[PDB]
Amino acid sequence: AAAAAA
Amino acid sequence: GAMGLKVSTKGHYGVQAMFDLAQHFGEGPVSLKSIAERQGLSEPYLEQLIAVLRKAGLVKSVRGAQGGYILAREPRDIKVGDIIRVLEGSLKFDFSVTKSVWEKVKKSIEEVLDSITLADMLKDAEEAQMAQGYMYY
Amino acid sequence: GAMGLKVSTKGHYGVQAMFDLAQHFGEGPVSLKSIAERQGLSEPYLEQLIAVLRKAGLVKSVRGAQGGYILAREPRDIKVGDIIRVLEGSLKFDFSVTKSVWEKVKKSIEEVLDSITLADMLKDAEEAQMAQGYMYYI
Ligand code: NA
Ligand code: NA
Repeated sequence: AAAAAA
Repeated sequence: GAMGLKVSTKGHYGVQAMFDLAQHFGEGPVSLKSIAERQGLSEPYLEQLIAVLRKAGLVKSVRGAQGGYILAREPRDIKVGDIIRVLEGSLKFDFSVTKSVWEKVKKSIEEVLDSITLADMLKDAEEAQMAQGYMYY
Repeated sequence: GAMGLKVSTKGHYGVQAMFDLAQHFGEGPVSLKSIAERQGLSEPYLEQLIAVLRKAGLVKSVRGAQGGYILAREPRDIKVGDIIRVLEGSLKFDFSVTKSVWEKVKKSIEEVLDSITLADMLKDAEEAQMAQGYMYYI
């Protein structure tokens, strides 16, 4: 859950 | 994970559905139900997905009898990045070096996804899910 | 973003706070309030962040007059990826080529974030926000 796409 | 990247439902299902269509491109149209069944996807979600992909010109509907859906371009002309781009949608200046780091992350993702086409995925799929005489491993 | 990458508040604030500490490393300890003020961060959120970074050995507390917080390693020995790693937490096999694509995305992100240290960010900060005589812009 630190970075998501898109 | 390590960096804790999470992929959205829409990216994952969007690419899964487009790849399933790639796997059936030569054989012709398939039904949405068949895609949902093979890929373990919810039909209502898939129908909404497909509608956008159709508007974008990535998939087309065919009347037929055993009609259904097919890719609207050849797999070699569809980058994974193309699919993702379709689905996605007082004052003062102070430069943020932290933001520049994320811009670099974004760039590298864009580069990976633009470097892979549905045709590349078809080739990889063949190679990785094969069976052969053990002496050839 | 065209690819729709979203950065979590924890990643963004984690790196911002660590970078602020890097910017003050030579001068010594700074207060959490000062970090929150410079970076536009909520103090309660920052308090909780710093607690984890402290347990991880990335930052340390000092008891001085100018007490407060400092990096616990030199900026050249802290990769952005290290900070992100700290903050982050009937059967059958069927290979998914789609998942393999995401694995490639993950690997490339890991490569970028491991390639940048807080010292690199300090260098970039100096180059990008500087001022000079106009004839020197090439
Ligand atoms: Na779009
Ligand atoms: Na962690």
